Amino acid sequence: QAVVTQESALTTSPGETVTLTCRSSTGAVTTINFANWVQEKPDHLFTGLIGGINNRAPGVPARFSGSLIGDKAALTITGAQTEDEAIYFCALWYSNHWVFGGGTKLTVLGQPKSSPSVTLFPPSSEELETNKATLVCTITDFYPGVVTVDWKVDGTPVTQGMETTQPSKQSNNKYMASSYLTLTCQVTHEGHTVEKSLS
Amino acid sequence: QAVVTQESALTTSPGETVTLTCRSSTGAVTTINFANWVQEKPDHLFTGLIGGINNRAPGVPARFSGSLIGDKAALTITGAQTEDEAIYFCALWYSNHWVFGGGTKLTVLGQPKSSPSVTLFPPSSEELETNKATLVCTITDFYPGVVTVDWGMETTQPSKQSNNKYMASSYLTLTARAWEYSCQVTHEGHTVEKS
Amino acid sequence: SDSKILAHLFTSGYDFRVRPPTDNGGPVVVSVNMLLRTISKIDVVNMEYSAQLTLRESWIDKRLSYGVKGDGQPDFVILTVGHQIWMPDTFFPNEKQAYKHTIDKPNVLIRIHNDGTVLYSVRISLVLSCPMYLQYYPMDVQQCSIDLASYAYTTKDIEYLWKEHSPLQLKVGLSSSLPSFQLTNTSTTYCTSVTNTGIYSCLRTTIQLKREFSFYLLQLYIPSCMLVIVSWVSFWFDRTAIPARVTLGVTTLLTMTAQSA
Amino acid sequence: PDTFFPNEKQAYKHTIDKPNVLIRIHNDGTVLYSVRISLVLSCPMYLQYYPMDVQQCSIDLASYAYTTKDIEYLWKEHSPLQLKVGLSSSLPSFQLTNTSTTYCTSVTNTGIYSCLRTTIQLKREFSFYLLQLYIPSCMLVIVSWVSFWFDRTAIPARVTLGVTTLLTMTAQSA
Amino acid sequence: SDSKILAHLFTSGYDFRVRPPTDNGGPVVVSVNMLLRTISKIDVVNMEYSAQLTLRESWIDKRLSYGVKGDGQPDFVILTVGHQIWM
Amino acid sequence: SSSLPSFQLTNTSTTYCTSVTNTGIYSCLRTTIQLKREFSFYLLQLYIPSCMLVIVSWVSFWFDRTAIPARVTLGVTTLLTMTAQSA
Amino acid sequence: EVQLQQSGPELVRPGASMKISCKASGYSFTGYTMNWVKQSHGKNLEWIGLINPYNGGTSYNQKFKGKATLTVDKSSSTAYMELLSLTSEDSAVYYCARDGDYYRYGRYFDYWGQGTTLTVSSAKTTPPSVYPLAPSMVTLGCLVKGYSGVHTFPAVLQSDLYTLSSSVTVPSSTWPSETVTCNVAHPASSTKVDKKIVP
Amino acid sequence: EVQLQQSGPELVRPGASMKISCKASGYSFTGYTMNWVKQSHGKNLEWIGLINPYNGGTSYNQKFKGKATLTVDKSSSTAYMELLSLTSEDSAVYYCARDGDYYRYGRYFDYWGQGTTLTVSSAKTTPPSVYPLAPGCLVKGYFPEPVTVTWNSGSLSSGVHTFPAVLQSDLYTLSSSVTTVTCNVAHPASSTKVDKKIVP
Ligand SMILES: CC[C@H](C)[C@H]1O[C@]2(CC[C@@H]1C)C[C@@H]1C[C@@H](C/C=C(\C)[C@@H](O[C@H]3C[C@H](OC)[C@@H](O[C@H]4C[C@H](OC)[C@@H](O)[C@H](C)O4)[C@H](C)O3)[C@@H](C)/C=C/C=C3\CO[C@@H]4[C@H](O)C(C)=C[C@@H](C(=O)O1)[C@]34O)O2
Ligand SMILES: CC[C@H](C)[C@H]1O[C@]2(CC[C@@H]1C)C[C@@H]1C[C@@H](C/C=C(\C)[C@@H](O[C@H]3C[C@H](OC)[C@@H](O[C@H]4C[C@H](OC)[C@@H](O)[C@H](C)O4)[C@H](C)O3)[C@@H](C)/C=C/C=C3\CO[C@@H]4[C@H](O)C(C)=C[C@@H](C(=O)O1)[C@]34O)O2
Ligand SMILES: CC[C@H](C)[C@H]1O[C@]2(CC[C@@H]1C)C[C@@H]1C[C@@H](C/C=C(\C)[C@@H](O[C@H]3C[C@H](OC)[C@@H](O[C@H]4C[C@H](OC)[C@@H](O)[C@H](C)O4)[C@H](C)O3)[C@@H](C)/C=C/C=C3\CO[C@@H]4[C@H](O)C(C)=C[C@@H](C(=O)O1)[C@]34O)O2
Ligand SMILES: [Cl-]
Repeated sequence: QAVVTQESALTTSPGETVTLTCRSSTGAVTTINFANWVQEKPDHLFTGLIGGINNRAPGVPARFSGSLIGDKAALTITGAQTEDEAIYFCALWYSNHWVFGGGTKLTVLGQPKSSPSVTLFPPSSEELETNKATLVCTITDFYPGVVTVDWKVDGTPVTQGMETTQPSKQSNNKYMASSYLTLTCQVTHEGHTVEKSLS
Repeated sequence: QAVVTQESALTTSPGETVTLTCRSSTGAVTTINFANWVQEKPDHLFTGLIGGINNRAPGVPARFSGSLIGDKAALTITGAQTEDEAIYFCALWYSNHWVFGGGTKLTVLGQPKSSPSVTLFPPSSEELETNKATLVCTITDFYPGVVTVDWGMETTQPSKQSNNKYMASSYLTLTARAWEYSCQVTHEGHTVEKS
Repeated sequence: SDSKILAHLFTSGYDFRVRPPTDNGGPVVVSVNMLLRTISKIDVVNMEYSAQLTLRESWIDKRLSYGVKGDGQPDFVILTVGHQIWMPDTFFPNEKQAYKHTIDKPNVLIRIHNDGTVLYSVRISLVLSCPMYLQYYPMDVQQCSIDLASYAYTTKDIEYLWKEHSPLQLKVGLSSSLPSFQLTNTSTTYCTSVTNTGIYSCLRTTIQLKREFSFYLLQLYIPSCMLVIVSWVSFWFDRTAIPARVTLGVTTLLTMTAQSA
Repeated sequence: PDTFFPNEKQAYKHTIDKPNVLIRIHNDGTVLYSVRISLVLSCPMYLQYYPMDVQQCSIDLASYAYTTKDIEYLWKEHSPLQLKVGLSSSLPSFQLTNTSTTYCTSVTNTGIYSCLRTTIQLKREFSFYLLQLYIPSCMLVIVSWVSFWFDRTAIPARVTLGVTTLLTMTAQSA
Repeated sequence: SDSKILAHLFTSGYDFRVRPPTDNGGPVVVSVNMLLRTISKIDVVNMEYSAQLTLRESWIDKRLSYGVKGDGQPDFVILTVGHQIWM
Repeated sequence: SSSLPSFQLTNTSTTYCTSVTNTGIYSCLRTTIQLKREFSFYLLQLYIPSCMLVIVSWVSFWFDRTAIPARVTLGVTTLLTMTAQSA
Repeated sequence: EVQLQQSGPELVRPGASMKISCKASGYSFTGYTMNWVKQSHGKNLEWIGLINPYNGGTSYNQKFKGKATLTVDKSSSTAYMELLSLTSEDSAVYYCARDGDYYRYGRYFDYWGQGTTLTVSSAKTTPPSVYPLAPSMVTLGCLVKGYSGVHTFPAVLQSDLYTLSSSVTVPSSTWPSETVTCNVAHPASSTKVDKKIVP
Repeated sequence: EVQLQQSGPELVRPGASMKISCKASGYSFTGYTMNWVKQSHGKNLEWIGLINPYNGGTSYNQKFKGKATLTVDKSSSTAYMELLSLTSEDSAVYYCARDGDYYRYGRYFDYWGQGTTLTVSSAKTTPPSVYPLAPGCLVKGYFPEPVTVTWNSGSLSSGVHTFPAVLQSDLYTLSSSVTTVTCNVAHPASSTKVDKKIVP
């Protein structure tokens, strides 16, 4: 039916002004969509920011602000802060129910960008005895924490049997992730890609 | 038309929890049936227990309670007492009138159970001469006071004795020409039968 | 869609004058919800009170079922103007005056669910009679009721029952529009009665009003004590100056009269 | 829109001669609807500071049958609430200090209904209470003092004053 | 049933404006019952009082007889909306 | 009777009031209720307080004939109050 | 305590009509409506109808429409029931049962009366026709018709007359070696007969 | 300060039904309506429905019509959510989020709860089958979570990355890398502490 669309991820430095957008598939975001914005800090901490007509939640900082720029809902953080780094979901109201977006992962840069260290392992002969094959592709030491994991089998891109974990903050404030394949590994980051294959 | 159905008889010991049920033939007992429960002690002593929506008569003990278990009206006695032994009629309201059930004979145990001593008597010669034949199947010494005679017939109502074991008699009426046979009594389990 | 579904229901032979059919010939069961908006003008002299409420009736009319199981169609279709439907001819037995609200479009709502279940919602302003008992007048509690029942249909055709969950509801701004009393308790009961024309089903909601005391404390009790106490300060005047004593004792007595009046 | 006024206790449309309504159907399909309506609304008041209080009275507007999926109310973008020029002059006892335009959409048992709410703020005029309550009471208390200047021997004069001013005080409050 | 019985009565020529016929040309006899619900506001100044009652009128209109002896049909049929009757 | 606090509906009657007018002779029924005014109110708000008022005017017969100011104050206040009450 | 006292037992010939009473005491008589219940040997309990003392109003079971006529005498706090065109089927016990609610119909029963037994019969005195019955311990039977171990059972009603038997268990060694006989007396008919039980 | 505290985590077999709570404190409970949001691994956030404490009134997402049943207990300031005919797809984290406006619907979110994790699996308590990852370890087919992993019995603790677990066969499965060498796994739910050496 109707689908909400957001930027996969955005980057901004402390003090700058970033803007997240929320797009409706059926058309332009109007006032009767009551565009809501929700923030998710790490460890499953949700809180509301903006919503309804033009009201905001108790305590929502003055730097946060809502608008209808162009034909989609916007959320503008004027003077970004360190703590402002989180995942932002926008929700649109369609007639009688809410529909959430994919969420935008806003990163407030307090560390130099770091390309991902991709390692792809071959399914140990061990587990082949179980008549099962599992490829591991560990991804570590990257920043910001937003990587795309696409698999390929003999040129053609894998469409079934793939599962990747959500990036997680490791020790050094960089993010890490893993990705598995199921039988019987290129990674996109900040733009560039890192490929690790095996025959 | 519509007919109300109840357990012929039930048995329970002092302190236990027994449940009588009232069934409607047209369908499930709903709230607009205003299921009523009436108690009849010996010597024709009637009194109401439950009825209407969810109200009860003045003085009805707290152990009595009504409900709509399954799709029929229920009457649950939580913590049965000796005096609770009586006949319980339930009445359903169908549109503009009441329809009573057959009644359930609740027995609160007091004496050990007893099997019915049956004896089947043939039609004597005087009756054969009359051209009308009569059979008699006398039932003595049974408890509780619930027996079911199975062979024109007409069995009498259970009536206690001198030893507190209700008794009764059965009469199968025929004609002398039809005469030219077996009585079986089913009592709370086994079935005593004689030919 | 909706307009078409409605059309389908009434294109066939449908009579709003004919009671809805039943499976066992039983009476049409009407479930009732009631929402009090405001309770005002509680007249003690004429023993009546006003109250505006929203009546909500719900019964089954198989003839109106369009979606049946549905699950491909809209759950309910809003009944538009120009389509007649059998409705319980309910009235308020203890109503002395009554108005429906018709500002702009009339304040009603009728829904015809797919299975044939009908919802009926209407705003109604009432003036009900509430016999009051003033034995403890300053500190009394009255109980006022609203009775609802069918007028023409007897117990064989129509039976009222309070909604199973929260049959009576109050609007949030009710106690604030009722300054003189405190609505302490409410009850939902049946008042079915047997009359000369037959046995009629009847519901009855009851609110319990506790009279606010602060007013009577300040306008009656306090000032009377203050008045009795003044009559005592004449016990401290010399027995020779009786003019002063009489002036006090008489003025406080006269004032007492006025106050009571 | 089958709009009604949730907090209306009484309501009349004006129909003198031709009914007082206007409906315009713009070329693009935009409809304008204008109607005169007299209302009697309930306005819960709070008299804690009665002589010098401010009350806030509201008018609620919402659909009756149509839920949030069918009809949604929104205040006009520019000047949603307007007052006629001769309003404050027909309101002698109060002073209409402030007005607000808000939403009161609520979730009920029959569904979620969209709802607007205009609010006027009424400040009670003081001149009346100054002249009919405060002034005369001071003038009454002050009289009870002029008995402190009568000789202690003529008590009849003192009681007459003190009692008459006390009684009058009662009446005034009544 | 009921809807059909009503239909039968008014499908023929029936005039609610015409007084019910009588056997001897006599007057229609209307029996009256009255039920007082409340008697209130007894004004002594204007010498009047209010009262809410239920009026109950009963007469015979042979034209409306459907069951006659009946005993196979419903005792009475409730008059539904849209059917005029001399009153 | 519970909604009628000020009176007591003692008796009712059912009668005929058929009359002959200029347009003809019209049949007419007439029900009649008989209302007895409740006395408790008038006992407490009229009679009792007036006796209590007359009795006060007597307590001035026990004041010395020299202190007339006391007597006049009583006799006049009770008379004035009497007026108000009747009004 | 409330009490409902009904009139005494009555015996009436078919075609006639009699009226039983139910005098109520211990409560405001006009506040509770009265039911009438018929308990007959042939069937279960039947609900005849009900009357509202205060109102005069009545409502009959379609079955008894025209058979029973409920009335009430406020002065004496008594409820009456007329029974017209009495027949054999009208021979039963008639109870009166009060409704539960105060000045309103609650559809639930409070107190019943002791019942009134009505006998509608058209048969004159008839001598008991005694027919002997017979097949450790042997049990012998004695049958009375159309009127240790001594067990006389209840009396039925066959063809507008009564009929009961009489068991009697005795040691087999006392029969037929000794004359077993049963005495059958009937005061209202002045007839006593003996039937010798033979093998 | 307002707080919404939800019930603890739950594990239930398919076909069954469980009910999670959301105890509200620090505000007039009956004044604000409650939302329920479902966050599942498979998809985004979904809006289940909402309930008005004061009113009893509810409004469900067509999707969860019949799957969830919102109720409220005024006395205890608690909001409850029933979940019927539980299945694999119902395995998620359920949040409760209050509406912003006071005694009226504002259509905007205030405070959320910490969330309640519901796990629906007919799975049996299963130990982990560890396979070696050479050019890392691979804890596979273990349930229920969690599982802990160390290197060299604790010695080699620098550069060790233990990745989130995944539900690949209805049984959890995670790995852990590092920069002789053996990895130690210790499943507490079945007392399984197996070690696997890492050979070329
Ligand atoms: C004190 C009474 C004696 C008789 C005195 O009376 C006089 C003078 C002589 C005596 C010494 C005269 C009297 C006023 C009092 C002085 C009282 C006040 C200045 C105020 O009240 C006090 C006491 C009051 O608590 C009794 C207290 O409220 C508390 C406690 C209560 O719980 C017991 C609780 O409910 C409440 C919520 O919080 C309050 C805060 O403060 C003031 C409120 C009183 C006003 C009185 C009046 C206003 O209009 C009335 C009327 O127009 C009239 C005819 C007479 C007035 C009067 O009666 O005037 C009057 O009734 O003094
Ligand atoms: C002065 C008060 C003391 C108690 C005196 O009272 C008495 C005699 C004893 C004291 C000396 C009695 C009193 C009247 C005053 C005399 C007052 C006037 C002749 C007029 O008013 C004065 C003062 C007034 O400013 C207080 C002033 O207005 C200005 C200033 C105001 O800002 C402070 C501002 O708002 C205003 C817009 O412009 C004005 C021009 O001129 C006259 C207006 C007063 C009338 C009073 C009354 C009329 O009906 C009232 C009622 O029927 C009653 C029961 C008592 C009367 C009373 O109370 O009578 C009463 O309330 O004297
Ligand atoms: C006794 C009267 C003389 C004049 C006395 O008056 C005063 C003082 C001076 C005299 C000695 C003043 C007077 C009260 C009385 C004292 C009376 C009571 C304390 C109560 O009443 C008594 C007597 C009363 O029976 C007369 C009796 O009821 C019985 C018998 C009745 O049948 C004869 C029968 O119907 C009844 C059902 O059951 C009762 C139980 O008990 C109290 C009820 C009185 C209240 C009086 C008043 C209340 O508001 C009235 C008004 O605001 C006003 C202006 C004056 C008040 C007053 O009149 O005040 C007032 O009318 O004393
Ligand atoms: Cl004076």
